[PDB]
Amino acid sequence: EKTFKQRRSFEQRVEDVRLIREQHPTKIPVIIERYKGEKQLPVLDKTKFLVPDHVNMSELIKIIRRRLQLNANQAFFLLVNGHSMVSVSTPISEVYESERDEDGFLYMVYASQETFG
Repeated sequence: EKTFKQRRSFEQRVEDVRLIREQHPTKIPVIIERYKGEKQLPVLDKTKFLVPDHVNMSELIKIIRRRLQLNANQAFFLLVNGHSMVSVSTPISEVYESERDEDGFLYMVYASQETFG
């Protein structure tokens, strides 16, 4: 029930990224959490993801859909910073440039619907 930010101080998160970027300069560190209102999707067993920087959002989606092993008809969306729908053909490197957090991580929430209210 604690989020990644609630479990790891700023200082620790800065450090995770500073280091993982030194060691994997073409990989994007991503935090992927289940939406606090979500009812349909299973929980991932990890939170911190390292994604090659040339993968499109569409490809990350298809990967996480296989990590969650989903029926083809199950809806699945990634909402960058909990709220933004970025184009599925955006390379994850460009999403990282535009939407990274102050700690160096790129944050996303997954949910089974697209529009609330």
